[PDB]
Amino acid sequence: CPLMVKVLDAVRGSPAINVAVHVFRKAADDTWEPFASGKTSESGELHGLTTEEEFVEGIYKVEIDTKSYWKALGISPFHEHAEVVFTANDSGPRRYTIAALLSPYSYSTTAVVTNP
Amino acid sequence: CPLMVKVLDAVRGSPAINVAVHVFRKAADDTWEPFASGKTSESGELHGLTTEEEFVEGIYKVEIDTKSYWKALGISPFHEHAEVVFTANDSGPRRYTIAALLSPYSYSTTAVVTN
Amino acid sequence: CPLMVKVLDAVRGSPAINVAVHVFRKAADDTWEPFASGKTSESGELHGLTTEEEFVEGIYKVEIDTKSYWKALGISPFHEHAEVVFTANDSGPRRYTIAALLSPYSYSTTAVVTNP
Amino acid sequence: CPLMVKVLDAVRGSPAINVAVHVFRKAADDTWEPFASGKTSESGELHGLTTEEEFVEGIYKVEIDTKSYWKALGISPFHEHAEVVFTANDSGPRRYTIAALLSPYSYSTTAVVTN
Ligand SMILES: C=CC(=O)Nc1cccc(/C=C/c2cc(C)c(O)c(C)c2)c1
Ligand SMILES: C=CC(=O)Nc1cccc(/C=C/c2cc(C)c(O)c(C)c2)c1
Repeated sequence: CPLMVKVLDAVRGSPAINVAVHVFRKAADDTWEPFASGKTSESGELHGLTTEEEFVEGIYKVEIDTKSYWKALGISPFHEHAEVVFTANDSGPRRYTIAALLSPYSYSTTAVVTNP
Repeated sequence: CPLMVKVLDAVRGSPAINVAVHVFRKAADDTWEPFASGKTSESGELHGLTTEEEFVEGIYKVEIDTKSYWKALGISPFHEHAEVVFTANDSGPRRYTIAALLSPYSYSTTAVVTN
Repeated sequence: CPLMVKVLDAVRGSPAINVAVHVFRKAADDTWEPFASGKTSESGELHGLTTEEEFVEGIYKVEIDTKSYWKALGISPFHEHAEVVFTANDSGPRRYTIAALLSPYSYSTTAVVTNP
Repeated sequence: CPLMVKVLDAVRGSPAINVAVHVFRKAADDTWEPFASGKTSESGELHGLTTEEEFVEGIYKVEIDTKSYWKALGISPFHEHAEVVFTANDSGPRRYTIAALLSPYSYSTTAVVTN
């Protein structure tokens, strides 16, 4: 998959399961168009969002719905979501892993970008 | 003030100086309206964004222009910016510090909310 | 594997490859005994450190040699290493992933603990 | 002072208060000798650890007793402590802040080194 999302829970020491993720792409008119969405698995991973054909150059936003996640575990968290915004594929196709590590009042995010 | 932003650089081990920061408040129509902005100081801090009177409950977005920061240092970064979106709630503590720790391909953010 | 180590590079947006890792276990006399060691692969991962038989209860230290890593890439880093110290297997066998995300003056570490 | 420690809590969004911190200096025989210690303040900070005269170049270890912190809050943590080991170098800036951001199964640490 050219775009994968991995989410971990820093309170539990576990994958963050059933986390909703929405991906948008910036359009020519500067609006954020819905691009793909899904939920993390029991491993904290979300694959199958897009294809190399569909995943063209652009500015992408990966919105991780952390508030909804924490509001199931009895924690009232600080953030509404964690948003990751980046230019993709502008030197040709790459594979992207967007990883996030969640706490109620904090998160960490990183990217792993590989050239197939 | 009731809102402060602190930005640190994980590559150089220092404050992130002269970083542009824009704060937006979510309007009734679900658009982001400009609220406050500035550039971080030599200590990586931006104070004076708002007052207690203006900083009412609501959803706020703090956008940190990380891409320009890295580019000015001659380093190629991943993100367009770092986004921190949160609800201000009067039931909680009264002073909010949004802190961010920057790397070219990663960032960490936390909130320190005190009375 | 009951003990895995994953290391990422926050400057490059890549796995951190060829990172030396030394694992110690606290002995009855309170000294740190060498337990296992290895290097991260091209995926940033180190598997094969131990077996479920060998990986008994104890206090373990996972030392990630971050300074040696950064001193190959032309960065003089801040830390000597990143050390992760934890009690393992004290409610029976678990599988542990120790993950670290490295920058020259900072690191993040987390654990993912699963019950097979 | 030349050495400060700041500790934050990522679960509660606040300073980590009353956390024990021990600082060690590496001796010639490769053992860790006690150097300074204290407990973080209400602002999560520990100042007054050393002076410029005593804080010579060398390898130092800052051990943060995270396990006791979490246990006092009734939360089960992963780590025994958080360790930060570094070399003090006179060629670099003169003031070192060791910051740590704590969660039960994770921590982040950074160094802010300034003049
Ligand atoms: C409210 C004051 C305040 O936070 N002061 C201060 C001084 C030094 C560091 C910091 C914040 C540090 C920080 C440190 C780490 C390791 C992080 O991952 C993040 C997101 C932030 C704050
Ligand atoms: C149980 C195996 C497992 O979690 N493997 C795995 C695979 C890929 C990434 C990771 C961890 C990523 C990560 C991501 C961030 C933002 C971090 O601050 C830290 C410390 C780690 C772990």
